[PDB]
Amino acid sequence: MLIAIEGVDGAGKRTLVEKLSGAFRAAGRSVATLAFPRYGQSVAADIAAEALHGEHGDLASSVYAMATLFALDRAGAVHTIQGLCRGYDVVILDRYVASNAAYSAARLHENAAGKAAAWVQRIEFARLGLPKPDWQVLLAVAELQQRTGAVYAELAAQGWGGRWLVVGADVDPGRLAATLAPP
Ligand SMILES: CCCc1cc2[nH]c(=O)ccc2c(C)n1
Repeated sequence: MLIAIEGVDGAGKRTLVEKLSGAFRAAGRSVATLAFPRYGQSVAADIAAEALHGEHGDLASSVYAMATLFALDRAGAVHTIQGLCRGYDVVILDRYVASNAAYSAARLHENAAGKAAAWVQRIEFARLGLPKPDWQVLLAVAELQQRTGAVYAELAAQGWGGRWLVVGADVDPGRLAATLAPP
């Protein structure tokens, strides 16, 4: 069971990941968690973030270049993710492929139906073979942040990459857990 937690609010997602983990473990399930990008473990992620902040020449002049680097990080985790799914009942990912679609589309001033999102879907899911999540959970509601939120919500509405669930900060974790993996 592979669950991706998505959204624009990082502190909010983290708290959600942890409380969801606790709900599943209260039910007696084994849970592993993994956050993307894997800053500090993946040199591709690190380069991408550094570039975004002005390093590595003109790299951040291209939104695709940076999406590609985040995609390669995830590609380097395909094996780790499969191992986690064998070893554990529930694998929760704090941000995953939809994130790359939403942020990239937002930086390009595109929406969910545009070139960048479609490209992320082919590159990460078809070409690199990243496992499709069983659930993508959007934790809903800074011009960028807002644009990204909007792309996220369109992606959720279209069932991009699989089945979605949209929730607020008020969500009860045990209630969400029960919706996600009903006993
Ligand atoms: C930097 C260019 C657009 C972009 C792509 C991203 N992809 C991811 O997988 C995770 C985060 C992320 C962010 C913040 N921004």
